[PDB]
Amino acid sequence: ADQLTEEQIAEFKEAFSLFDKDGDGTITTKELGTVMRSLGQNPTEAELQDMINEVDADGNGTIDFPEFLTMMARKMKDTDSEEEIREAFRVFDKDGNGYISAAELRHVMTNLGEKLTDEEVDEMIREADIDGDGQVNYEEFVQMMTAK
Amino acid sequence: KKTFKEVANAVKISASL
Repeated sequence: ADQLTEEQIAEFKEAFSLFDKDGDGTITTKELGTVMRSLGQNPTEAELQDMINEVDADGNGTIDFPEFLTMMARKMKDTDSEEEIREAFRVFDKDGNGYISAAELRHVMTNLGEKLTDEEVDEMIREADIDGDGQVNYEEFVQMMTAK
Repeated sequence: KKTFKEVANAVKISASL
């Protein structure tokens, strides 16, 4: 049996809220670069359309809600997320102090069309803020990413 | 993945492609 309430849908929507400006159920191949441009790394025009082909639901570059995360959910353990534990630390760390604040984080995601501000989101850091610096430490990565 | 854990993991999946 499978059940998804407002708790499992918000974490499933949290990923769709970035690649979709209004959340119509389908995202453009151009939004990926909008998230990658936020990740700091973003590929060329055709190199980004190749990311939707990994699942090829419509083979047009557009993808639905249950179709994008499916081929991407099996690719988390189909590689090595340990080498990745340091990457999210290398990406998020703007000043390289060991803690990344949410104040800059959502202003960062805001270039996509967020309904949340870089400031008001900081109420969220409290979920991964184990060091209490109002930012995320190196200790929260292994807890949230390794222990899902 | 719940609120800020999923937003962090989404960054991990967008780079492993």
